[PDB]
Amino acid sequence: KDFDLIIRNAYLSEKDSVYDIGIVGDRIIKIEAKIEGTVKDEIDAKGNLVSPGFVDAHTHMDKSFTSTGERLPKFWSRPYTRDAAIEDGLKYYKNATHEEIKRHVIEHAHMQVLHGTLYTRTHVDVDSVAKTKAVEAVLEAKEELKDLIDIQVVAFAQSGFFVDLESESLIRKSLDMGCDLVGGVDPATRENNVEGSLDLCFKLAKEYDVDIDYHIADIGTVGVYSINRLAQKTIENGYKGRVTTSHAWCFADAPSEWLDEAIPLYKDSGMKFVTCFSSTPPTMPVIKLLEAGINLGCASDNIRDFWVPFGNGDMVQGALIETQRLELKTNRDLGLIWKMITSEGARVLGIEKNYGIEVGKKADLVVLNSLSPQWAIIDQAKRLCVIKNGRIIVKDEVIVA
Amino acid sequence: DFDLIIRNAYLSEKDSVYDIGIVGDRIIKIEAKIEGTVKDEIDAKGNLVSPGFVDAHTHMDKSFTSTGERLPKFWSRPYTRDAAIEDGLKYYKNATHEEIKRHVIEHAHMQVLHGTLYTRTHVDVDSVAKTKAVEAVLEAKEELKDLIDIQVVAFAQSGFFVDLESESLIRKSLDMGCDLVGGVDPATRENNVEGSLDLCFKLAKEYDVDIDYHIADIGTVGVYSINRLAQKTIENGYKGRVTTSHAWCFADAPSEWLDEAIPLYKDSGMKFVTCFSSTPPTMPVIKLLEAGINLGCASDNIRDFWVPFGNGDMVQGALIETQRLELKTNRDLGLIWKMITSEGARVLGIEKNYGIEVGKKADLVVLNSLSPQWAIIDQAKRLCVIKNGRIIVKDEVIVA
Ligand SMILES: [Cl-]
Ligand SMILES: [Cl-]
Ligand SMILES: [Zn+2]
Ligand SMILES: [Zn+2]
Repeated sequence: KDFDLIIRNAYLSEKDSVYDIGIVGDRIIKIEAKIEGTVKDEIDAKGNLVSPGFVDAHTHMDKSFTSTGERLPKFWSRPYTRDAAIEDGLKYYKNATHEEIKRHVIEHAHMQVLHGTLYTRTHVDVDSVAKTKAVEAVLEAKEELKDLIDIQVVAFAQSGFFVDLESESLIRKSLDMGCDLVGGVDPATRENNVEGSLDLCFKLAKEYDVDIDYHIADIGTVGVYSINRLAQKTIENGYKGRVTTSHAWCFADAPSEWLDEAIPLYKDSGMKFVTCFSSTPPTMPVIKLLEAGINLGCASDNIRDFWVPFGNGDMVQGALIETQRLELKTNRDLGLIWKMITSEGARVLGIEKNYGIEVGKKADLVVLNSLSPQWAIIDQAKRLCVIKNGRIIVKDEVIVA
Repeated sequence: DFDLIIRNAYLSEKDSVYDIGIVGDRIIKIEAKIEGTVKDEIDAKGNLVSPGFVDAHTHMDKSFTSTGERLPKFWSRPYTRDAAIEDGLKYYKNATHEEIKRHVIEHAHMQVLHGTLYTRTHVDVDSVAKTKAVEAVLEAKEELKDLIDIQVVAFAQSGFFVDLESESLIRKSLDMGCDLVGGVDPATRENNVEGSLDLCFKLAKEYDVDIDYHIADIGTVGVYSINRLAQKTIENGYKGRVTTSHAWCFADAPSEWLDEAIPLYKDSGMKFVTCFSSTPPTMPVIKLLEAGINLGCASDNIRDFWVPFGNGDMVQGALIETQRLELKTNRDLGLIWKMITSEGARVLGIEKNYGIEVGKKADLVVLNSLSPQWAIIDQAKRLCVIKNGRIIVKDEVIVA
C-alpha cells in the first residue's frame, strides 16, 4: 500500500487550508489537497484542525499525583511557599519507593498523551534524601514510554547546591545515569550565592556536555539580576542556545526598563524561557517577549502534588488558562498562545527541525474536534485522535497503544 | 413512595455520604440508607452531588454571534466597551426574532449540560433592538422552564442619557414582564451619575422590580459610582434589592476606599457579581467574602462581540477564578465553590428554596468527582442533571 496512514480533511493553521496528509512509517510524506492512492489505515479529521504534538516544556513527573487519595487534596490546608514545599518533598522522598515514583511518572505521561502532548521535559529531584532513586525510576519509566511520548530529563538540584552539600556529587551521578540536562534553583534567595551556584552549574554541564534548565522564580530586580548573570555566563562559557530559564516571574514586577535593557542580552545569549500556566503572573509581558523575538514556551509545572494542587496535563486547557491570566481576546493573541504550546516549545526543547506538519517531518500529530487554534482554546473540545511515530496511540479518549 | 432516589451521594455541607429521596419537585429524605427500591434511581457512586450552579450574569440574547467561521468573528480588533456597543447596534439592526430565540435556547442547553439550573440574563434595550430582543428572550424563557430558571434584566445598554428613547423602551420591557432593571456606567457612559441612578430607581419603583447595574468603570470613579448607588439604595427603601455587576474598580482603587465603603454595602444589603471572563487578578474576592459581602459569579457574555470565550460551565469558571486570583488552599477553593452555588442563589433571591436539604427544591447535579475541590481541579464532566425532581441530563445528553 502506498501509505501506511492518511489523515483526511485536515485543516492546517500554518497554511490556512484543508489537506490530506499521507504518512509512511514515522514520517510525513505527502500533504496535498486530495491524496490518490491505496492506504492501510485512515482517519477523517472532517475539516477540523490537525496540529503537531503539544509541547509541555516543564513538568515534575517524579512527584506528581502525590496529593491524590482522599476526599480533599492532601497538603493544601496551608498556603504555598517554596521552602515549605521543599520540606514536604524531603519528607515524601524519605519513604517513597522506586515503583510508586515509576507509577506516578507513567500516570502523568498517559494523562499528557490523552491530551495530545507528545513531548515533555521533566525535572527530577536530586538531593540527599531522594539521592538518585527518583532519577532511576524516571529513566526506567521513560524507556517504557518511548512509543507514547518523548521525554527530556533534567537533573534538578531542588534543595540548592550550597544548602545541601551532597548535591554536586549526586547530580554528577545522575548525569552519568543519562539525564539530558542539568539545573538548579534560585541562585539568590535559595543558594545565597549567585556567582558560585551558577558557575558550578556550568561546570557540571560542560563535564557531561548537557544543556541547562534553571528554576529562577525570585521576583523583582533580584530575579532579573540573576537571569542577567546567567545569560552573561552563558556567553562566557560558549553555551549560546543551550540554556533555558524556567518561570522568570520577575519579568512581571521588575521595572519594565530592566527588561527592555536585558532583551538584547537574552537574544545575544540565545536565552530560552518557559512560563508555566499554573503560575504565569497576570502582568507577565508574554506578548511583548514574543514580539521582541524571544523564545518562550509553556508548561504544566507540577501536577497534583505539594507545590501545585491543580493539573490535567492538558496544554489546550493551559492555553485557555493563559488567555485568562493575561486577559487576551484577539485572534492574533490567541494564535501566539497556540504557538507557545507548539512550535515555541519545540524550539525550547531543541527539536524544531523535525517539528511541524510539513513534508519530511515526524508523523507526531493531534486531530482535534475544533475548527482552529482559536476555537480549540475557546471550546476546549476533547481530542479526536493522537498519532505518535505514524501510529495511532489515542482514539476516542482511550490509549490504544 | 419516592419518584426518584439518588444513591451514594457525597454532600459537602454534611461531609458524608447519603441517599436522597425525592417526590415531585422536592427533597423529602436524606438518610444514610433509604429502604426500598423505586423505578427511577441514580447512583452517584460516592461522588459529590451539588445543588444546581448559579450563573448570575449572562447575555443570552446576543450569545454565539461570534460563531460561524474558521476564526471567531469580531476579534481582529481589541475590546473596548464603546466599540462593542456599536457592534451590538449594527448586529441588532437586521437580527430576527427567531435567530435571537435560537441563540437563547442554545445558550440555555449549553448551561444545563454543565449543571447550571439558574441564570440571570440581561437583554439589550435601546433604539435599534427596541423590545425585539426582550420579546424573543421572554418567549424562549417560557419554552425553557422545565430546564432552567431565568431572570431577565431590562438593560439599557446604550445609556439612558445617551440614547434618549431608552426610558420608554425600558418601561415597555418591564410591562412585557422583565424581572429586573439596570443600566451601565453612570460616570463614563452616561456622563451623569445622580440622574442615571435616580431614573433607574424611579423605573424600578414604578414596576416594583429589583435592580442589577453594570458598573465596570475602574478606579475611584467606579467606587464612587457604587457608593452613590448604595446610598440611594437606602434612601429609596431598596435594601437587599440591588446588585452591582462587575465592580472591577475594587481591584485598582486604593484599598482604603473599599475598607470605608464595606459598612455602607452591608447597611444597604448591596449584592455583587464578578464574571470569570473578567474578574481582575487583584480583585479582593476572598476579602469581600470574609467581610460577609454577598458575591456571586457568572459567565458574562458567551461567544459574541464583547467576549469570544465561553462554555457556560461554572465549574470551568471556578478553575478560571483560582488561576486569575492565584488560589490553591482547600479553604479558598471552597469559597469559590460557594460563589458558583449558594452565593449566586442569594444574589438571585432564591436562598430559601436552595440547597441539598429536606424541604428544598430537587434541582441537583451529580458530579464525577469526589469534592468541590477535586471537581474544580479535575474538571470531570457532569454525570447527571436533575431539575424539578426530573432527570434532564444524562451522559452529556439532554434527555428532557
Ligand atoms: Cl554572588
Ligand atoms: Cl453627577
Ligand atoms: Zn518547576
Ligand atoms: Zn454584562
